[PDB]
Amino acid sequence: TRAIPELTKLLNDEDQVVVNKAAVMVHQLSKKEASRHAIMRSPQMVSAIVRTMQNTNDVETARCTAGTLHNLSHHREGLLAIFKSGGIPALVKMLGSPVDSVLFYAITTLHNLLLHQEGAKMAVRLAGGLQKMVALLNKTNVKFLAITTDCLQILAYGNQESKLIILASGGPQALVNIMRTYTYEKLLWTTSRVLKVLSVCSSNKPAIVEAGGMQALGLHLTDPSQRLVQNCLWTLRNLSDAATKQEGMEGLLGTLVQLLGSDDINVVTCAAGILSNLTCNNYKNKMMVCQVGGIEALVRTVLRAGDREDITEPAICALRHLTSRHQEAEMAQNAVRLHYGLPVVVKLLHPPSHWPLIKATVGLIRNLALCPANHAPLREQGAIPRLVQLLVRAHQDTQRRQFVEGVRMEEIVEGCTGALHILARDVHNRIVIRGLNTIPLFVQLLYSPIENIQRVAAGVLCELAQDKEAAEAIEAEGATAPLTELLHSRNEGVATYAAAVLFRMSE
Amino acid sequence: ADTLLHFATESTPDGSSLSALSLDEPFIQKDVELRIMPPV
Repeated sequence: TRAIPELTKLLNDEDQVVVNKAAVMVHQLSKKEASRHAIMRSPQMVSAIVRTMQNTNDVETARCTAGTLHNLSHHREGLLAIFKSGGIPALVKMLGSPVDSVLFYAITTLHNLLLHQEGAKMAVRLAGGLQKMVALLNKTNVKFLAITTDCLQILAYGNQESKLIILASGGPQALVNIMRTYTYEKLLWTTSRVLKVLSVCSSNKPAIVEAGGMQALGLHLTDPSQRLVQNCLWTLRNLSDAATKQEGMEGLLGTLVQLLGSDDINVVTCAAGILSNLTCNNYKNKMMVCQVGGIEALVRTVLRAGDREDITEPAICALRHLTSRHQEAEMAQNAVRLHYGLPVVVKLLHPPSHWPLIKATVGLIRNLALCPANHAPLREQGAIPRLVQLLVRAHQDTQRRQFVEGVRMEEIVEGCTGALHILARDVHNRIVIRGLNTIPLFVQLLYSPIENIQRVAAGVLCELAQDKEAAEAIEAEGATAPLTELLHSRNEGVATYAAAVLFRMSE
Repeated sequence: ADTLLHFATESTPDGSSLSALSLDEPFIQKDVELRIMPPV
């Protein structure tokens, strides 16, 4: 009723000299508690502060006004006043200020609003705050960058449109540069959090990966800050499925294999997940992983994981990738046995294991079975019976009809038959397989419409048919009719195996 | 062929706050409620 009303009138004065002088006193009063609260309680005052800030051409006035809002932003009533008085649009404009002071007041004020004022997120987005904040990432004050990147994290979290705007603005590039450039923990952390939120968007992934984000994030994997390390891993894992074709992952792969020995569950989980994706169809990555003891490191991880399928599934998939299609694939198949992985691998075929893990494990065993030295061990561990069980159970759900556990029982069918197909290259294994009354099922599978099933069914039958007894049993099971038809399949494998079974049955 | 595992973890386990900017202003304590209540 004394200073406030008067200063308010002065702020709205037509003469700038009077305005500027008022801005200084107002700012001064905002530094004292009693008068700060008085200012935030005057709608007309706050409104005059905001208008003056976004209209004045006096750097000193712009500093005192922004400084005033900054001081008011420490209280709920201040934050509310700023919000209701068109504060957001004004503050966003100030982010274009060439003055550091003004810029710092503005970003701090906006940050406080985004953190504690409901409705601020939308307002900032609406005012085009995302674009300016991203444009400010080329500044060099690390504390400033930390607050700015934190604003982006708040605005992008769970909001797809904000994520795309950050992308269109050149966000990925700028954020990766931060990771590759500074050492200030708080900035690296907040920045890794923005990249994490952006890595969830399938459209942001390419931009981040091409900018060298995998390497930039890889750089901090051994930092003392656990929150920094973990956020980099979450991000790297989200990106991994989009970086399977990237060159130069050798350094990262070494670190990742080392991280598999971490005591931190979240670290190991991400290390395994990233490794599985990076070893997907990339012979170079597979070789590098084998080179640094990846096989042993993964076997140890699986054993340590126990029933934690978040770890075993990606670790088992990695091992599956590593035991196939590359120079060291066979040595890898052999090494799994040497590092005592066969027992646990077979164990994973049983409960509490869920289908996703079951499918990956069957795949790995199919690969391991390619190494003759694993035949006896796998048999000794009870692989065959269980593989048959999964096949029977899976085959039934197929005919009695889709995704179960997120897995199609048709995949289990050819996966198990495919595994039994290879294990059947061993005499003793053939005795066990036939001893389980499987032939009738295999012959049945020849009628499947899925060529892959046909092929693996014809395959096991062919291996089995090398023994006279089994051959006559197959023949006696009525395999001749279906095989004669598959003999004419345009599928090389189907026709070849089919002819082979027929030939064997007539020796 | 090898298969990809599609990860998209955005919300991360919650588990020193950001250091204030260097400005010529008196330190001001933020409303108690703004420090005991999570972000909006």
